[PDB]
Amino acid sequence: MENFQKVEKIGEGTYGVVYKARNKLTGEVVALKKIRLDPSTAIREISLLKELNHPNIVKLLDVIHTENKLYLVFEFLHQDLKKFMDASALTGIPLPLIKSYLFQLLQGLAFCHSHRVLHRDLKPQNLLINTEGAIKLADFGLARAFGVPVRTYTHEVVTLWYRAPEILLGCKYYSTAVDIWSLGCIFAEMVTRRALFPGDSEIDQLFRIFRTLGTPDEVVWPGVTSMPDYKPSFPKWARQDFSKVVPPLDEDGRSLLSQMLHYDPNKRISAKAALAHPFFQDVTKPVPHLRL
Repeated sequence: MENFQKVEKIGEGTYGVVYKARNKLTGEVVALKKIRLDPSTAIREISLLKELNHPNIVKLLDVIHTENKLYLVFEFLHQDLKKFMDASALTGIPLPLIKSYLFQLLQGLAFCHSHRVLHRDLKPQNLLINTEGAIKLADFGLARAFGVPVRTYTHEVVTLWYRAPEILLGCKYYSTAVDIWSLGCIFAEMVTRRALFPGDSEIDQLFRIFRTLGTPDEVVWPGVTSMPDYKPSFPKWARQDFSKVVPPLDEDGRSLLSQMLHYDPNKRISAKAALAHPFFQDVTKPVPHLRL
């Protein structure tokens, strides 16, 4: 920190400690992420992300590779959606605000996907909110750089709750569709105030999906039975109506959610097409109640 002043340790992140800090030259308050090493290719990849700028993407201010350490410097936001939902539990987040947040998140996805950048590990903790009604995606493009570990550097199990079924079934080829799946899971959790698929192992995650959406088959997902971790012995569950899964979401929202949670990644709606869905015909940008 020949260039910053640690305000505090904030948090123990996926990849290393996160600090609130102050840039010595500019006086700006930033999030500093240390990336723990247990790689020249990661550096070039991560550096390109300094150009991937959008109002709904947390700004990557610098990639500092000095003293054989890697620090990522981000624009600082005061709250994340995991804390906001926890704090909103008694009441729920109001539907206009859910709608605004989903709309903004799809804008961010659409931007990144247009530039052929995926997230691959979306979750409420990496969706950051401000006092102005904005929401932004944190940590985009990182996974194609460091992977997604089973455990953090402090042994915090990395959540499986938002992971797409093709990843659980052992598919190595990611597509943009993995991010639409995770955002649909998040959209259902905002509405019902409960995680959709809170698995605690790969098979629990996969079977929670199957009990709600039905066990996938070659009719709904051509190719599924040839995926690496598919087993013909998987129990055969029937598919639940979305009316039972996410009440009191309206028919437009239920239709859009169903499109975001299609099994076949090639059937799943794109972010660009989701922005044109009738669920957004009355979208607005409310001011949230944030206590900081």
